[PDB]
Amino acid sequence: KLTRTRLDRLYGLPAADPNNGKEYYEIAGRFSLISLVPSNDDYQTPIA
Amino acid sequence: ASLIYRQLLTNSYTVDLSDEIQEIGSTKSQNVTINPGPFAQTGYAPVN
Repeated sequence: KLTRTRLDRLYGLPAADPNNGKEYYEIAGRFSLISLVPSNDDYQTPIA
Repeated sequence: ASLIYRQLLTNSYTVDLSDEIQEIGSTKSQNVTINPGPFAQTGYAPVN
């Protein structure tokens, strides 16, 4: 709600002050990372 | 006159040295481990 305005039913966070002077939002959550690594397991090495 | 055969039999230790005398003249190299057995496939995920 914006005081002294003619438009009704406004939504969305503002570019005015998205932080309210307060601090960063903190989120604790997990993340999975499935990837095709290049890695020579044990080979290509002297057999001695 | 049979001394030559008893000789060739007898003094057959030194030969050993000579062989490595070849080796000290010889080049030497090693060959890294090879990875045997079949290998699994991997295509591509549904690409959109």
